[PDB]
Amino acid sequence: HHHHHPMSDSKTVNYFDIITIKHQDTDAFLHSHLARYPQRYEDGRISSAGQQVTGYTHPDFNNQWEVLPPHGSDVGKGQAVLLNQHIRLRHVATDTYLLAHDVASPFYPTNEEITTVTLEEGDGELYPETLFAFQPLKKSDEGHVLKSKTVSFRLFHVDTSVALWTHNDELLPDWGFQQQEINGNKKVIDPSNNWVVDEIVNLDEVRKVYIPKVVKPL
Repeated sequence: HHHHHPMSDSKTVNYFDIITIKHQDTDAFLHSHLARYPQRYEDGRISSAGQQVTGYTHPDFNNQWEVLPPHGSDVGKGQAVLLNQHIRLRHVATDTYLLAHDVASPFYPTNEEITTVTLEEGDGELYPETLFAFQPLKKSDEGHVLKSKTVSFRLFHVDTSVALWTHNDELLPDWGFQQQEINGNKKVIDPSNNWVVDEIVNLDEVRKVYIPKVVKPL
């Protein structure tokens, strides 16, 4: 009666899941690592000198992010993430929160830098800047369940109203290990701002078992 989902099947994404997030047009994962942005770029613009966030096209521990609810929520396990709810993303390998802010990005002076911040900063003065949403492409899908692989979204920053974006026409220089740049795109409706959740790394037994649906005969 019971079957086990293959890796490639969709599952509901719940709060406290550890997920990877894949960009539709480039197949890159949202990635972070210890390296920091250069203090000053070649054109003289200054960065935040914060932790880099990049796009990386191979499986890696540094692609893993824990999905968290906002402060003051009373959420336990088994609670699905819904489209357009405010969420936070904690980078598992470094224990830092995803953050965007109105600082010019590495290659695009008019797009925003994406970084991560410490727990103390992110749960204190910088909290509002750690809020994102899995924004549905159509507004009527607000409140629908987020599922892996099959549900498109924009990774939307609440405080500055940008959508996280990446590209593979040109890559970061050696300081960014020739990974894809990530930045916050002010042109929210560009279809190149579309992502999915690729994997739920800490999937529980409740969600690995399913009963196959029956195809109706013609």
